[PDB]
Amino acid sequence: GHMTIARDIVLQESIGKGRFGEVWRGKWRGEEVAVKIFSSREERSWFREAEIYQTVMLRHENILGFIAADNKDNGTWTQLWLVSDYHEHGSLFDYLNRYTVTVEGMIKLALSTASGLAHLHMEIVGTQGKPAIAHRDLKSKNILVKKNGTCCIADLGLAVRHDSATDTIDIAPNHRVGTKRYMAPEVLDDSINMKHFESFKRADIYAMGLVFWEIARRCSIGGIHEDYQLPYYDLVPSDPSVEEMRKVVCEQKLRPNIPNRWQSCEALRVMAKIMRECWYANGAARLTALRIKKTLSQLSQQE
Ligand SMILES: COc1ccc(-c2c(-c3ccnc(NC(C)=O)c3)[nH]c3cccnc23)cn1
Repeated sequence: GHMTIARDIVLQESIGKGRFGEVWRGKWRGEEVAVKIFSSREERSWFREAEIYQTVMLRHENILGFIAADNKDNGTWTQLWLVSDYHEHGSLFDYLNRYTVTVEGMIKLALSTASGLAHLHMEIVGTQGKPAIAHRDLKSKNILVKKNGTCCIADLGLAVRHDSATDTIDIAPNHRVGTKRYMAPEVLDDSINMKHFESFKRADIYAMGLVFWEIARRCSIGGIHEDYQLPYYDLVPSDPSVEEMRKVVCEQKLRPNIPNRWQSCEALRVMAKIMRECWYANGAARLTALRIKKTLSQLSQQE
């Protein structure tokens, strides 16, 4: 018909892997689409992600464009599919490893990321209402870069949805679910109050600050920039454990280093201030995604 379905999609190239889903580039009626494939035993993970993407009023230019959840029986086994818009640049992690950005480029990446997060976090009240949503796994590998240089947040499988009226979360959340390197202090030491939904929003803010630090490093001014690094590259091993992260972040109370050259540029100074204000140990002290978006909107306007 006219709706995009799995039977009309031909896979072309392996392009990645999530926690469970295997990612492919595919072709649907001439057009490129991204496909995330789960096996029958990973039905809960596939279903949960499909459930979050189908939330009423979720679509936003800074959230990955969802196309469909479908099944495909090849005649031996059934594959569980998630289909989305395809972005040639891939993740913000890949983009930042390949390129440096201008001051304008940096602001576009940070603002679009802050806008997508503010949209997820915001309850939209109305007949076609949207619950507040916390991501729980924000990181540069979970954000995609569009051709126009703006970001879109993806991999919503670990998200939590909140109903403000009855004050309830739609799932019984497990502790320490995301990427250990990006885990907020209160997640690392398990002090997070998981009966308060605002704690999950606050934990996403800390991770966004880490992502902002990744972008800023790549901001080239007069051909001067830092090389690409993951947050805490200088303090923890590759594939760090919760204990290794906890000793640095909670006990030693270290955060990614803010270079001296970031104080020489107004946009870099604004970014450095946002980062520090995302990195307080206590979530209640952190900036909101809405406030960060407002700050970066004024800065993109000022140029
Ligand atoms: C809801 O459906 C989907 C479909 C695909 C992805 C997805 C993509 C993805 C998306 C768009 N474009 C690309 N493009 C290039 C160049 O890789 C890659 N990369 C991933 C890595 C790990 C987990 N999921 C993904 C996420 N959700």
